[PDB]
Amino acid sequence: DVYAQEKQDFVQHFSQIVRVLTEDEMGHPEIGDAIARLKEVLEYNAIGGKYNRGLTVVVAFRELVEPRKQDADSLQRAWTVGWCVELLQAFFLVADDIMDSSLTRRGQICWYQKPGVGLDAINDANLLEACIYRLLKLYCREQPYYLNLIELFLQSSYQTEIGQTLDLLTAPQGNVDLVRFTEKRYKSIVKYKTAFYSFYLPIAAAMYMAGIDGEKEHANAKKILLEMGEFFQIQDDYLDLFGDPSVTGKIGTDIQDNKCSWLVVQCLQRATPEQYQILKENYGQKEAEKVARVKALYEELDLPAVFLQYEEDSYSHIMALIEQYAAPLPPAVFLGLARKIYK
Amino acid sequence: DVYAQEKQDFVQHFSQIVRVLTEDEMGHPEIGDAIARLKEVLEYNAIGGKYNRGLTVVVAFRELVEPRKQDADSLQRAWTVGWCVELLQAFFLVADDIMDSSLTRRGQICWYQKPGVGLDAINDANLLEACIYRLLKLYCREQPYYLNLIELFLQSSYQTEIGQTLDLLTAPQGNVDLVRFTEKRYKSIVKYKTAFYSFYLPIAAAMYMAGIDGEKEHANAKKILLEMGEFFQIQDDYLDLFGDPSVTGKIGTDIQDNKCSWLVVQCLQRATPEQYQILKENYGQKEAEKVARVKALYEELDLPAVFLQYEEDSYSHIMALIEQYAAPLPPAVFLGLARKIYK
Ligand SMILES: O=P(O)(O)C(O)(Cn1ccnc1)P(=O)(O)O
Ligand SMILES: O=P(O)(O)C(O)(Cn1ccnc1)P(=O)(O)O
Ligand SMILES: [Zn+2]
Ligand SMILES: [Zn+2]
Ligand SMILES: [Zn+2]
Ligand SMILES: [Zn+2]
Ligand SMILES: [Zn+2]
Ligand SMILES: [Zn+2]
Repeated sequence: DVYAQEKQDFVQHFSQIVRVLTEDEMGHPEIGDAIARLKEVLEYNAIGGKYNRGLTVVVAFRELVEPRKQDADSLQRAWTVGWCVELLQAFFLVADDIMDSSLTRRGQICWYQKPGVGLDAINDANLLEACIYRLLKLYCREQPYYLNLIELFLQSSYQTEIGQTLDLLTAPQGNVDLVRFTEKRYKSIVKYKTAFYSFYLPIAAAMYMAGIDGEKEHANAKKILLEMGEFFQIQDDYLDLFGDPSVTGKIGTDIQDNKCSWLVVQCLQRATPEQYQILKENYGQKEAEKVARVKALYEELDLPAVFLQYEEDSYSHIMALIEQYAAPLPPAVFLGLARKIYK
Repeated sequence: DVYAQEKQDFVQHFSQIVRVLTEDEMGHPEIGDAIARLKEVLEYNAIGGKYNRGLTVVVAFRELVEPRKQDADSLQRAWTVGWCVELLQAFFLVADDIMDSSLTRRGQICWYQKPGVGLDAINDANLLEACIYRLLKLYCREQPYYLNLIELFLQSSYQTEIGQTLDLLTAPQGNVDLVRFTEKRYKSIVKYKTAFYSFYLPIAAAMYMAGIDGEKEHANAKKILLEMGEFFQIQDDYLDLFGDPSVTGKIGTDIQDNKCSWLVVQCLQRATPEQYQILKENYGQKEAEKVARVKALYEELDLPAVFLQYEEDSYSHIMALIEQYAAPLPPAVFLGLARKIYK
């Protein structure tokens, strides 16, 4: 709702983002071809998603900053920082798709799978990251929260990369051991690989723009946001297998990639010794028939019902956390976010 | 000389860099496996080179900062920033080796070619980059030049990535057109992909630590340093084919990769129509025999003599630039650097 009434404004300002990231180098004709490539990278990879993470920055900003302080300049900066969060995302996702050997994202073929792109997409990804800091300097350098934002974005990237490292270490290709796939290990992975950048980052950014820089306030917001992020990633794992491809926009690879998925973790907690063997002999392999066998095992253990039940309980737990930790922040800030990810 | 008498101190402090990048997360046991991987990545990729770029930060710092200001804390920060420059390098080189499909670097197999690593090396690279900003905050946050350094390192990364984009765009695999390989195009590529981070970055960092933040001083230093960087990359292209592998530490790939090399550019300027055809039909292809044919064409046009002559003239041109632009900085600063890269 508040998102949907912020969305189209947010999307419309992507053109100025691309304009300014392209004309920032007008005085340097010799890099024209690189700048054109950057434009193409932006348009293929930063556009086409739902922009929920970036919109969260905008929504939270309007709810945290007093209206008489929300001038045209301040709003412009708010949706610039929103787009920076979308760029960070794009940076990680382009690399993630290479490393997960994925095929599609946002209903199109992954950038690196495009003929002519391939592993050059690695440098494309790094450029998207650099754009974040080009925008922060262009729009926010003179602001009191400038350094806070730079550090928030750098820290969030480090955390996410630690998370990705845990994700990849725990999922060695060609090497199946289910013993690694524990609940404790799972929660650590998704905290770092998803929860920080998808949920803490956007709200924290808006907070700093609102002059809310207190360690206590950020720790309290973080209590709620990291838990939401844990649920969001469990939902991402569920949908990787049971989601509707025309809705998700991407083909799942967790089983083939031998991932420490929430699904496989719950399977391990429930499987008989016989079922364990079936999982062991079919998981982490590229063969369609072996993947289908894993999915059948999941459905036979009613993991879809287990997920639906977990989602209800997670929702309740998170609402409890909001009651406890939202103050002094407007509860609407966390509620709007909760509404976006729960049904 | 001044490098060699700074070197072993510099190298010895890598252990503290690795210590502090590993114990910075003592309070977070759950990421132990990621931190161990980071250590392994650091030790395989930041160690084993000559450290000239990092040593330049240290050397320049000692020459720019008054001795009575060079306390134990300030020196420690100087070789921390030196190591940050080495980490930036490692970040770019790990990715560069994937994208150039290289085999060896620093006398060992490329990180990504190691069994068990592969394209996970992409995330490894990003972690090395993040380490830069972790160190800057840990050691320099309270310093007046803190933000100047953060921005210098981010800007240098952006420039280098623009350069890499130009390098890759100009070298489409399977698509040979020699018409793209001009002198004008070449100079632009190496300015951005090498000159900024290898020569401006280190000196600029030391300058900012010395409180030298003037736009005029940096532009003058940059006049000298970008020209040195252009020569250094031409030398890198020369050695890719005519260098001694046990000295260079890496196998060349420029011809196979269809690169806009200084060699191919000079060849194009000199080749008869018949030789042009020979180049056209053998360049940018993986076949050893076709590569050998290109090398023979280069030697037949005495490109090695052309390089040796160019190196002498470049040296003289750069010394002229130092006479003109070094002041108010100690000329030794640029001379020591020139001495390292010329013979
Ligand atoms: O399941 P992943 O963690 O790989 C994913 O959720 C991406 N991601 C990467 C880091 N955090 C999330 P995606 O399913 O979009 O490919
Ligand atoms: O020749 P490249 O530019 O690929 C190289 O010099 C690396 N590099 C990358 C950007 N600047 C320099 P290397 O020969 O070390 O592989
Ligand atoms: Zn993925
Ligand atoms: Zn992934
Ligand atoms: Zn997923
Ligand atoms: Zn290379
Ligand atoms: Zn290269
Ligand atoms: Zn080279």
